[PDB]
Amino acid sequence: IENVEYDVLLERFKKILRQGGLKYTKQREVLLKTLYHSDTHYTPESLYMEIKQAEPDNVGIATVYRTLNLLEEAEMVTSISFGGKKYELANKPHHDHMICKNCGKIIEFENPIIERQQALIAKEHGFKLTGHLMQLYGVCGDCN
Amino acid sequence: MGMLIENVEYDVLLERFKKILRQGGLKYTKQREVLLKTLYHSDTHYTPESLYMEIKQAEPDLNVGIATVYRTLNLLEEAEMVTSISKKYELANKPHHDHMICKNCGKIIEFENPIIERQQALIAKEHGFKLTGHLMQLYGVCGDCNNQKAK
Ligand SMILES: [Zn+2]
Ligand SMILES: [Zn+2]
Repeated sequence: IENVEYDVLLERFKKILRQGGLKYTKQREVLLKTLYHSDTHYTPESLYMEIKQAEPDNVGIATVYRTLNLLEEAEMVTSISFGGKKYELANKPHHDHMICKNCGKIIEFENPIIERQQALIAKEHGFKLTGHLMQLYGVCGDCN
Repeated sequence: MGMLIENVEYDVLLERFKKILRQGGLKYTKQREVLLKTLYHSDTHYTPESLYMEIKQAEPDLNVGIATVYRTLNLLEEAEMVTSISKKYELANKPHHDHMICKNCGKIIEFENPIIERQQALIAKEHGFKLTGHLMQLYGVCGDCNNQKAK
């Protein structure tokens, strides 16, 4: 079972870097991995001090600050100021999708009874729910 | 339909097909890719001949050969990605659970929820679709990881 959200994020980060003439270095890999895996919301300073403590490889604060800006610009992370900006992964609300296997037709939908059961499932297992992915597959009326 | 949604279950199938080919020392070619794509995007239970003829009609530029059609089907059958009768083939579409993933430690919880299942059947009926499958992943942070740095 692969984590689709993480796989998507990692490919998008690499796509952006290839487009900017930049390499997927071990510094950049640990930065994205830290922001995805940690449940602490970092400032550029605390992200830089955290990676210093976990990986004295590198990595300087300039590299941290440029990588956060590339991520925010791409809307892969969101920042919030309050008095150093704190960052977290973007979890923009999105619709779910049903896809016709035969013609590729895509129908968007959102269902509040499903939404409510998804929060209940997280809660039954002690999880804090942060995102979801839900696709339905079938054959549309015109293809059938 | 103006929207780019990657079909996750199809990508999982293609990755498994790539794994099989690499195991059998075969290159992942456009000819082999179009065969898996035809099996998935159709309800027909093809035979090697009818699958050859369908690809010839739909993608004549690729010139997919009959030897490649049999060889690929035999490879997919040995891997249990397809089942056959007498031969006529059907892609395996085995029941599966839904999964919840901790973003920090990566632990996975498998689950099924009957309320969600019923809503999925109603959604499909409301749009005149015949439901054949689904995929649902929930993302979150487990009780061991909550407010913790990266494990
Ligand atoms: Zn259709
Ligand atoms: Zn965890």
